[PDB]
Amino acid sequence: MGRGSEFMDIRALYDEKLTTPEEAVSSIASGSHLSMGMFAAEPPALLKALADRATRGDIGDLRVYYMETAKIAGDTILRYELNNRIKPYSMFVTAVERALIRRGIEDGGRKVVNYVPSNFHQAPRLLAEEIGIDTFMHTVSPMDCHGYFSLGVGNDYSSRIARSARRFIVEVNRYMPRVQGEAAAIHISEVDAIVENHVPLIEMPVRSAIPEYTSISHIIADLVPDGACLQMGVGALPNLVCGVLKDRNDLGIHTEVLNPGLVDLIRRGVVTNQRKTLDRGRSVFTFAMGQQEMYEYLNDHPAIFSRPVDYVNDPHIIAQNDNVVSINATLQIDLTGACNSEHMLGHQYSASGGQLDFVRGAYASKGGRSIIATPSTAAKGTVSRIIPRIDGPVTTPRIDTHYIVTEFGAVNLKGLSSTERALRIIELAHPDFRDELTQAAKKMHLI
Repeated sequence: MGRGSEFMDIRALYDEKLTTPEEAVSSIASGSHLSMGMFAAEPPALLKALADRATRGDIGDLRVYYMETAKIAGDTILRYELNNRIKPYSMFVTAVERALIRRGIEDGGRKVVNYVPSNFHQAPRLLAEEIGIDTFMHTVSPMDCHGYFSLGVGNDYSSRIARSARRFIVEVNRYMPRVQGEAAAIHISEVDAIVENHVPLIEMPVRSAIPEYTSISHIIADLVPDGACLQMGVGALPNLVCGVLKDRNDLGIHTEVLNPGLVDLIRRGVVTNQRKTLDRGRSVFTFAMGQQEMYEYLNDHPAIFSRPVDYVNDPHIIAQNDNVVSINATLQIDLTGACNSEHMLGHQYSASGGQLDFVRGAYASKGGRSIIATPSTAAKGTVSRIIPRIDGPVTTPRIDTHYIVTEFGAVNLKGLSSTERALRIIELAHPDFRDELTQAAKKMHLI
């Protein structure tokens, strides 16, 4: 008691704010803007109750602005049949949005995903200022004895929008790890409502590796210098690269997404972060995806530190650490060195540039390298992933590409002419396609 008593009585605050999912979402207004955490921080009990509210016809024209979708939202508020009531304003297209978009196309070209072109690293400002969010919902770790929850596997734009939204509703889950980070700790006085739902976090499914990943993982590993400061994506290929780096020492992490491969390097003592200029001694990420083993390991880990995406994905921030290595996958590379990492839904849905922040930052890092990698073929070797020209907006502009890698080798494109690029890229294609690519290159007057 005494001054600040409102702040201090946390058990009383908790009891005032604790409620059911149904009541927590009952006050969200038709016509308003809502956002939520990324991937595993999408709150399932709240989203189910919100979807049920829409099914009953008790809310309409609700815009949901979000990124990095999980099945959690995918099977509740974003279900196709609710699309006239809960309007997806996706700032990032994933498999969930592609399934919606395809369904809309079949239904006479119905527009069902309202795509919001945006720079990933600008998402917090975009959401808080340009767009405006009225309600924010996020899964959190349990309240500690000082009255704080943690955003856990999230930081991204969530740490800002949790404060800028008029109403912040949390879903307490003991399976959510308690994570240290910039603005990752949320005091109970900053929360408007609480529901409790203790269930395992959603997992990124573990994908079977393809044979090509073995050579690629070794080519990539040989380009990782001593003291490297790593960023990588998710999937079997990144995990394999981390596997080859198991014998290294004094590596750092400053990554968009924290994944199981990177966390394994932390566990093994490979990653020390002692050579980083920023956040020395700590692994930095803006959100985390993985499986239960990883999520449990993150709990109360003192050498892991989440940061908001406008810091993590700022190329100027990224480049202040020496020997940055950025490792990104792509789906296609063309003979000019442009890369395309998105599945084809036509031209209407362009890249977020989240990977491109690290292509840029890595090249600017002193001793840094950006690596973009792909198997040279798909579909049982019948389709080339090296193609003459990418049609539609590319993910990595050819002026930005640094290193590219296939199972046949690596090449640094910086400073090479179109002709020099085409000749070198053709040699990274599978031999079955080199003749066809050479002819196309000639017809295009690239060579």
